[PDB]
Amino acid sequence: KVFGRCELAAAMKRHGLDNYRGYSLGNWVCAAKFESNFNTQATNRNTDGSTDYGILQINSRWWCNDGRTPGSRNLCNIPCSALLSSDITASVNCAKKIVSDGNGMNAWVAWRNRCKGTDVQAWIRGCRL
Ligand SMILES: [Cl-]
Ligand SMILES: [Cl-]
Ligand code: NA
Repeated sequence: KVFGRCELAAAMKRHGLDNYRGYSLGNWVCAAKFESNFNTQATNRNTDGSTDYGILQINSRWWCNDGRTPGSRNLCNIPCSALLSSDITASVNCAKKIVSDGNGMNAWVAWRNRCKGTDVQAWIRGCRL
């Protein structure tokens, strides 16, 4: 599913991401925009053989099992395919674990390089929330 901007903001808010660990909703929308272009089905393979999955590009070395990342962990206890669903629940629940792991949203490279320090409230402007 490719979400619209305000549709994704509303879904993220319903699932408790607004101000989660102190990160306002626009941070999460901005991260999704630049990680996946709001597409739940996005995948990207990394040099180390891991793959990033879904709207928040969650990585198989640590967070989910894809059967093809040797020596990896599955700290979200899910198959990586669950992160591609039109229902964002599994991605949000896993992202809550990631953002709690010590480095905050810096775990998402696109957030660090393209959202951090910018006017992220712009990403929720005009939305009925
Ligand atoms: Cl957009
Ligand atoms: Cl933080
Ligand atoms: Na894994």
